Amino acid sequence: SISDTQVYIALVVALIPGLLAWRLATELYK
Amino acid sequence: ATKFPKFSQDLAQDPTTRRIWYAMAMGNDFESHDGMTEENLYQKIFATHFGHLAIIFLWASSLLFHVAWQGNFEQWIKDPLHVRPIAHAIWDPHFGKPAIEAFTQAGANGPVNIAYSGVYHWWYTIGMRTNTELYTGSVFLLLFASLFLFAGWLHLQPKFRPSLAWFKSAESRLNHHLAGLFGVSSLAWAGHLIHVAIPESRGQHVGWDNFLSTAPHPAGLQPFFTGNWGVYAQNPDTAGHIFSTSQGAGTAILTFLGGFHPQTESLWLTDMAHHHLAIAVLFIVAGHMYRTNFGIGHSIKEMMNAKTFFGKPVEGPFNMPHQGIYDTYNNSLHFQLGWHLACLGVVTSWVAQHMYSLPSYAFIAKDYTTQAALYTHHQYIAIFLMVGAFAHGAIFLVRDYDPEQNKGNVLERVLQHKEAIISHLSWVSLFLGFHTLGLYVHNDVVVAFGTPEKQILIEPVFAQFIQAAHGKVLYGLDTLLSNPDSVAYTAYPNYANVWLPGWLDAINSGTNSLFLTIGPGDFLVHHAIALGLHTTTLILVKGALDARGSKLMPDKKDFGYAFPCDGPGRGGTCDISAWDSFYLSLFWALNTVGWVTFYWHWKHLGIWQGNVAQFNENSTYLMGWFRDYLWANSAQLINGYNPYGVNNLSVWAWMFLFGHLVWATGFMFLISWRGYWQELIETLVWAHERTPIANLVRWKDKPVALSIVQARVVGLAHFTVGYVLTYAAFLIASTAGKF
Amino acid sequence: SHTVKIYDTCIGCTQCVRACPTDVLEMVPWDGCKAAQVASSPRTEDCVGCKRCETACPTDFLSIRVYLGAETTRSMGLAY
Amino acid sequence: LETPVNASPLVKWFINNLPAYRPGLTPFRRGLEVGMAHGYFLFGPFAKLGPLRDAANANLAGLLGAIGLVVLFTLALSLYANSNPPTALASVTVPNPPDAFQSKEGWNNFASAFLIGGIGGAVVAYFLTSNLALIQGLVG
Amino acid sequence: ASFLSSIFVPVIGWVVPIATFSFLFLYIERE
Amino acid sequence: PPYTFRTGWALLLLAVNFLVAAYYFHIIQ
Ligand code: CLA
Ligand code: CLA
Ligand code: CLA
Ligand code: CLA
Ligand SMILES: CC1=C(/C=C/C(C)=C/C=C/C(C)=C/C=C/C=C(C)/C=C/C=C(C)/C=C/C2=C(C)CCCC2(C)C)C(C)(C)CCC1
Ligand SMILES: CC1=C(/C=C/C(C)=C/C=C/C(C)=C/C=C/C=C(C)/C=C/C=C(C)/C=C/C2=C(C)CCCC2(C)C)C(C)(C)CCC1
Ligand code: SF4
Ligand code: SF4
Repeated sequence: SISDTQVYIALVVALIPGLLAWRLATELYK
Repeated sequence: ATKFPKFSQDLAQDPTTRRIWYAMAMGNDFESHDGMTEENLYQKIFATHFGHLAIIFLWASSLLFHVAWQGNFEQWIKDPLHVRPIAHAIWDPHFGKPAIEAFTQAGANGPVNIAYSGVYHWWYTIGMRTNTELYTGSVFLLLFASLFLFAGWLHLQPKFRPSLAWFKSAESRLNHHLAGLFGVSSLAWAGHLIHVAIPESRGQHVGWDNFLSTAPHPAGLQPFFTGNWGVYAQNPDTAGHIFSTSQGAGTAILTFLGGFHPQTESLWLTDMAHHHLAIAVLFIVAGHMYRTNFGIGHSIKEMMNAKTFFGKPVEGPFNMPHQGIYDTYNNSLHFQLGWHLACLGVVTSWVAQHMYSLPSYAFIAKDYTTQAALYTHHQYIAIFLMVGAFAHGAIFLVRDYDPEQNKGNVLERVLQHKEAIISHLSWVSLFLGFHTLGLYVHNDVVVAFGTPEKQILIEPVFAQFIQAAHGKVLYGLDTLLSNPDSVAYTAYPNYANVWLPGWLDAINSGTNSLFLTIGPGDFLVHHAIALGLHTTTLILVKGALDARGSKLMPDKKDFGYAFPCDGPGRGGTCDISAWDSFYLSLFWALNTVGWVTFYWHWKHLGIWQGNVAQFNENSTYLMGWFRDYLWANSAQLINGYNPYGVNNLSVWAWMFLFGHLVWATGFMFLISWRGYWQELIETLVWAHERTPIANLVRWKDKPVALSIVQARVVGLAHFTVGYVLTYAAFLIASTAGKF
Repeated sequence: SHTVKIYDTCIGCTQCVRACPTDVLEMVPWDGCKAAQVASSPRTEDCVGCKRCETACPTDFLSIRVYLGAETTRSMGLAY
Repeated sequence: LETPVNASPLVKWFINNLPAYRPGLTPFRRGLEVGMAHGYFLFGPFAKLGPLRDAANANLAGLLGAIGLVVLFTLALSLYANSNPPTALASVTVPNPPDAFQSKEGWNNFASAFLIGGIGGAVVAYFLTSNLALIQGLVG
Repeated sequence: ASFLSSIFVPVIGWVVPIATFSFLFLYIERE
Repeated sequence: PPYTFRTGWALLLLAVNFLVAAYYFHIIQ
């Protein structure tokens, strides 16, 4: 499989849409 | 008196629990929100469409990441015909030790789920070979989905927020989406096949590092500009081409053999490369048709309002009044949404019809359960997209429709003769049902009385012809590409049937699903399908056309789309609304796709097991459906767990029972209606204010029973979820337990 | 609450006033019809959406109509 | 006069968003993006077209040449600064100057950030062209 | 690194609905 | 009136119905 290191890169990169999804879903109103 | 829901002051002033439930089913309905104007509507839908778009890329990235990290893709490359794929892994604390040993399968360390969605066959076809390309494409889709999550936020800021006239510029979408979204993307995928996927098909690694150095063709783009395009169709991959190796390889990148690869039994990758290249040229040319700010091209509003055919005065195009339809499509959003679901609903089933007969993925015709699931999946998706086409088409006639703007045109003339449409739809539904059910029951009684020769068996001689007019020798009709003396067989002026020697090899073999052999058992079921299509359409069209009122109840437009009834008066009006004709049809739509997928599944269980005689004898009478398909195949399933032990089918044995329970729960919301239950809750409200310790606490929202329209939603939700999960547990485990 | 619209086609039959159980309806004098009175609904915050008033009206089509609106405590019929 | 080249709103939106004209920027910030941009591509024609472009130090020939010419521009910025420069123009696509290009003090801030950005833009182009196979293993 | 299943699945099984439902219950019941 | 434009296209489509049956009845090959 993939290495143990590469899983943590995928988790940190996944915070970038996780932050932007929180910005879009709150710009669309409450 | 709360401030939830924000989008409605009439719901937020509701003391009951109706406040909670109607927030959910009116939340994404942007058109009924408080103070929603017209330009604020489009600007909110457009940024919402970036939200659903970025769910899709985040969804497709978890398919890549859970396979790269928990699946056996690199072990599946070595032998795709026996190595059984892996979707993800199970971490369930509630497992017992015989249920970890039963799901430790496919050569894995822990419990894994066998993937039955066929995504290993699609990724292996398009060039991906190791677990690092799967991870690289996963991380790319994290960034590519965040590029749309930022785009939807950006296009809600005040000077980046688009105006109203930008949305209603319909001739400029059709030029950009046809040429760019359809045409360039088909051109780009043809670039992906030729540069990458076809060289990966020949044992020759082409990645991101060496694609600028290596050329797909040793000729190398010199025969493109000089017009010597026949160099691209030189020596192809031969009939001894072992896939992803150099044995029997070729140099051609655009070829036109037609038919199937001899090993993988899929379409040739060189055929797909000239396909999506030719589709790309036909769409970029199609995207230079409509008028934009460059003062050239066709104008749709002038094409509708035209009244003169070369001097002759007419009523419009085809001498039919199509005036005002441009201001009807473009001004309404439910006319657009009701339209494009019909367009997407046609192609979704059309995807499924052409992927079992024409497989395009390496080694997918021999992995059976992945192929039985992909047909039934995109058939049920095509069901909802067609029911919602008539549903959102009928919201148009209630809410958005204006008879003065649409006066005298073709959409007005349908509403005049609407009693003639529903009558002749009611005829064909009864004309088929009285005589299709009649011939099954005739064959049931005749076989039961021990004299089965008295069956009424009809050969499908009008679809026997088409398969012989496409080149099947097996019936001996001897016409039209099965007649080797035909004008259509030879292409008399030019003789350019390049596809035809490779097509007739594929259609005349009994080792594929290409134009299956049909008999009298297939006559009755296609007329049973035609019973289901004309009857589901009957409910949906009649609910669309009578949506603006009728004799029993005029002015139904004043009550909106979903209202319960108009009381017990005039004999009663239970299920009268246009929403209620959406509602009755989804029982039929789930039914009809049952018939098209019971019949799909049982014809292929004879092909996959070598017993074609079981279907052709027993599918003429309804016991053979009931016995030899429903009863006989559910023996591997139901023994998924018994008092002797478990095996790997015990989830599907548990989900099969789970589906029978969600299905049966939904009857409670449909047989029993509301007023029984409001008189029951009023006794629980009593016995909570009287219990001495438990009346310290008390509700904030007064408990009321579910409303009339609500538990027809909730009743149809338990019905539909249980209908899906029952068959999807039977489809998988009866196929994945037999192979 | 709900919305009770009374059109100008009724005849003063007084069948709708004698059927609404929360007594929303009442007759006012009106020189139009033969019985010289029209139904009126001055207390529509009490209407429970029963549609007994639409069942009892003779005229085709109905002169009285109940439009089901936002549902408060008086229109849900809750004793609690 | 006024054309669809000097006044189409796609072009008005573009030129008003270059760092020479973007509103609300310190003149150090303006010379920082102008410097990094012009230091990035000027690594190009020295490295692959220079006199030692076939040697093993071909990319280092492009680094010292591109850095050594950003230093020449930074003099010319400071030569234009110290000459009491005239006030900048206002065209039909850009209705106002960015207000930091009329003082001698503002061009000096613009001059230094060109040097800080122009050297860093050349180093990262030296880093990316010497490590091609690094990136294409981080990609595939 | 298969131990991340032991820390993401109980958070999404337990902590994510407890944090969501306790937010939504206090938000719908908010004058 | 004698509906020329309606019957003009119905007889065109019915001529397509009869042409395909000629292939099926081996009248034309
Ligand atoms: C060339 C420029 C261009 C391009 C690329 C796009 C692209 C897009 N626009 Mg668009 N747009 C343009 C110019 C352009 N637009 C202009 C100029 C205007 C203004 C006049 C608009 C106004 C506009 C609006 C108002 C909206 C869009 C939307 C969209 C998105 C459509 C939804 C989607 O992703 O479907 C992707 C579809 C395809 C890739 C093609 C699918 C073809 C069929 C259905 C399937 C064929 C696939 C085949 C069978 C194989 C599949 C198998 C494989 C998956 C395994 C898409 C990203 C919508 C959106 O979602 O906003 C984000 C939307 O609401 N556009
Ligand atoms: C891309 C397609 C598309 C789009 C944009 C819309 C958009 C819309 N539709 Mg539409 N619709 C669609 C497809 C679409 N629909 C399809 C395919 C159908 C047929 C099934 C319908 C049928 C339909 C009807 C009948 C109605 C709408 C309505 C609406 C509007 C409000 C939606 C709403 O209130 O959500 C609220 C969302 C919900 C209540 C979601 C509840 C249902 C979920 C999916 C059940 C899921 C079950 C569960 C999670 C399974 C768990 C399994 C587990 C137990 C194992 C909105 C304009 C309504 C309206 O008034 O229009 C203005 C309306 O009356 N649509
Ligand atoms: C041998 C057994 C058998 C049985 C039990 C039935 C039973 C039935 N048939 Mg059927 N049928 C059969 C054989 C049989 N059929 C065969 C062999 C044919 C081929 C010719 C048909 C063709 C046929 C048609 C075309 C229709 C039926 C209809 C019916 C139903 C009502 C019949 C009737 O008299 O209503 C009492 C009669 C009337 C109320 C009015 C007369 C209507 C007749 C049937 C049509 C004749 C009008 C005209 C001359 C022809 C119309 C054009 C047509 C060619 C398309 C009934 C369930 C009807 C139906 O399904 O309605 C929903 C219908 O329309 N059948
Ligand atoms: C929507 C896509 C999706 C789905 C359904 C799943 C499903 C699953 N993942 Mg997975 N995952 C995904 C994307 C997805 N993955 C991506 C992109 C990554 C890379 C960051 C991961 C990384 C990951 C790890 C590291 C692990 C799982 C695990 C699991 C399993 C248990 C659930 C769990 O703990 O979630 C874990 C969830 C995360 C780590 C973060 C979620 C990341 C996605 C992008 C969020 C999507 C949110 C969604 C769009 C919001 C909409 C909600 C909807 C109802 C409206 C389950 C098979 C566990 C497992 O295999 O157990 C055996 C486990 O250890 N996943
Ligand atoms: C075979 C063939 C062919 C042909 C094909 C075709 C011709 C097809 C057809 C197709 C078609 C023929 C289709 C159709 C479809 C339809 C549908 C799908 C419909 C639907 C509709 C809707 C749903 C609507 C809606 C609405 C409403 C309801 C109301 C009002 C509004 C609206 C209008 C929106 C060809 C020659 C090519 C080739 C060879 C083979
Ligand atoms: C194509 C096109 C175009 C464009 C072009 C151009 C404009 C380009 C350019 C490009 C370029 C030219 C780019 C650049 C970039 C840059 C970058 C990317 C850089 C980076 C850098 C860095 C990162 C650095 C850092 C640093 C510093 C600053 C200091 C200290 C040191 C260091 C190094 C840390 C146009 C629109 C016209 C038109 C159409 C087409
Ligand atoms: S609305 Fe009905 S009950 Fe009332 S006066 Fe008119 S006809 Fe009589
Ligand atoms: S809502 Fe209808 S039934 Fe109830 S009081 Fe008013 S008129 Fe009478």
